[PDB]
Amino acid sequence: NEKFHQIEKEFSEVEGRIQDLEKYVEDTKIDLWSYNAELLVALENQHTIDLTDSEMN
Amino acid sequence: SGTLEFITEGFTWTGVTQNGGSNACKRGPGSGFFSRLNWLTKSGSTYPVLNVTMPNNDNFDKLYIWGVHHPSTNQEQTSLYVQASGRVTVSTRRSQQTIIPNIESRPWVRGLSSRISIYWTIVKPGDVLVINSNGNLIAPRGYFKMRTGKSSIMRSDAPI
Amino acid sequence: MPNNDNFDKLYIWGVHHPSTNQEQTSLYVQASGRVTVSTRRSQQTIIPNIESRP
Amino acid sequence: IDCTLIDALLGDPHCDVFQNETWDLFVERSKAFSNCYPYDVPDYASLRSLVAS
Ligand SMILES: *[C@@H]1O[C@H](CO)[C@@H](O)[C@H](O)[C@H]1NC(C)=O
Ligand SMILES: *[C@@H]1O[C@H](CO)[C@@H](O)[C@H](O)[C@H]1NC(C)=O
Repeated sequence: NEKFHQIEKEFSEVEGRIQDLEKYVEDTKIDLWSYNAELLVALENQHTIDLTDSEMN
Repeated sequence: SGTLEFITEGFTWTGVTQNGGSNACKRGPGSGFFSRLNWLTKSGSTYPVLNVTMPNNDNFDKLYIWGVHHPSTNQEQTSLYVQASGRVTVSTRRSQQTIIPNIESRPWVRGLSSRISIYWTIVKPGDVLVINSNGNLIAPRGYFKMRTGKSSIMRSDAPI
Repeated sequence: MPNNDNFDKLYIWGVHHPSTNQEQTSLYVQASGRVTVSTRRSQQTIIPNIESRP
Repeated sequence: IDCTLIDALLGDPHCDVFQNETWDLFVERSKAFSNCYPYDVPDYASLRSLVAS
């Protein structure tokens, strides 16, 4: 995951419409990646527990 | 763009005094100014209508930084530019920017009530830059070479 | 020009920007023109630039 | 063909064929060019977007 120039994510002044949109985009991205990270480790651990139980059987 | 590469160009400003300085911007012991900007004032008793063109014969984009001076009194306006009202127009074949200076007394910073507004203009290859000024022009001295790439900027107080 | 229809109208208009004072006065006479287009909720006021452009 | 959507909106003579036209998708070509009075549209992208929509 290699990113360079992006958008500003911290703001020192109240601006309104454009800043509301920049904040909303980043908050949307973070919530979606946070969901992906949570679901991934859940599916992974369930599968790891199953495959190690399977080897014993 | 990732660079501050500046190339000085041969602008000819006929009829005006160049390299204006200010004690709010000392360089060394004496007064100075922004190194990349050129503060033009009257020469003798006249400030002519400047009309300069600078074509781009290169294969890259040129970035031009320029400005307009906002005096604080009518006395400062006439004693610098003769004309009671200045005007700065910077255009290309596809854009124009006209700025009328405001003459107002603003809060004092470094002993100054006056101000400068900064503007910019990108000139594509094959296009030309045209500057037309009746007064109050803070002229460019050249262009910055523009690039595309992986460069960016960050706010941080972390040590390197 | 009132809008007495039940739909929105899109108007396209413009402002001419001469290159010389003689071109300005030989066309519009006035030394400096002005174009103002307005509705009850908007106003667009434009002063033409007399400039010699590329 | 030779016309941009804004040129056909304004009525550039070589775009007269596009008067009163409709479309689901308007296709602009690289070869397009203007051949009328030199003009400038502040917020060109927005006028192009709302006409195209
Ligand atoms: C900027 O860089 C060029 C090429 O790297 C160099 O030749 C020139 O002296 C520099 N110009 C200025 C104004 O610093
Ligand atoms: C000012 O410069 C423009 C751009 O080249 C040119 O067309 C025009 O004739 C010039 N006007 C005068 C008075 O030199």
